[PDB]
Amino acid sequence: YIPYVKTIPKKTAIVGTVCHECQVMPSMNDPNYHKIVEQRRNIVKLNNKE
Amino acid sequence: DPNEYNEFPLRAIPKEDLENMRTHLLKFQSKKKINPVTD
Amino acid sequence: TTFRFCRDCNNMLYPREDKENNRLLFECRTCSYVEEAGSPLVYRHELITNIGETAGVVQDIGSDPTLPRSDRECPKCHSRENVFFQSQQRRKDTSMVLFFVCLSCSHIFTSDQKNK
Amino acid sequence: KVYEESLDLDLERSNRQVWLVRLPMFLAEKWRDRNNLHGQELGKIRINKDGSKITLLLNENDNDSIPHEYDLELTKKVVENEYVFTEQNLKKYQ
Ligand SMILES: [Zn+2]
Ligand SMILES: [Zn+2]
Repeated sequence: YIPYVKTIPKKTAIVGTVCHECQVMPSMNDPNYHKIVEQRRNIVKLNNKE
Repeated sequence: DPNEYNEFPLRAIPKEDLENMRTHLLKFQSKKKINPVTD
Repeated sequence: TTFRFCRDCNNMLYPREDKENNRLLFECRTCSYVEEAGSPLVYRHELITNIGETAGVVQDIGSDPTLPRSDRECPKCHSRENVFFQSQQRRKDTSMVLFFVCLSCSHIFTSDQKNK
Repeated sequence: KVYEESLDLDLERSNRQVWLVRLPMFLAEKWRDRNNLHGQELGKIRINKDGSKITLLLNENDNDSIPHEYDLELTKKVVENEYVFTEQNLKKYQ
């Protein structure tokens, strides 16, 4: 065996287990809809550099 | 809409306990089922 | 040929012979996991291969604007629309047989009259 | 003597269901900020009695700038080999 390994102890704990994986998507039938689309379209339109 | 569903409140965790504490995601890579509680 | 993979470590299972039963067993080289073989085939060399003739057919192949159209009748749904393309094998030893994909049932047939 | 706390992993909170949710840019930019998230109610989660459909309803605190209704698409109904673990420092004296 090896007499030294140089570990780094820490206080760790398991705080839950994943059971369902979800993907949030805004509903297309909301009055505020189509505002995010404009926001998303503005991402490419932006030109940060000068 | 008719009350044919179950809805529960969604609240944020207090930030007083989130300081000096980090929560990470653990992913076991294997084709079988791994359960540290029993296995 | 089918390459069975290990249950405990996912490594491939090579064939092994057990003289006690004179049967075919697939065993792992690292974790000592065994399984009874379902077929006696171990090697399949295909000098003249027909695989890949219709490779690339998808659920929306007809949406490709470059593929030519034809009026030949699909012999499974009695439809006249279809797209045809030559064999996808690029080795210069294959015939010019066509393969027609129907736009109504996604069925693949050939116009060959020699072997079909 | 170096550490006054047990170094063994704690399994007390292992039996706790957790949902892994991916959020859009606009929603994730306000929920992951440490200058917010004081424990207020950000909305409600509604589940149909028969299941197969999950939706999220936010409160009126968004300032009518983003949709108030979202559809939670279950990418994986059954998930395994996934866990959530935390870490923090240990007492150094005695
Ligand atoms: Zn193995
Ligand atoms: Zn057809």
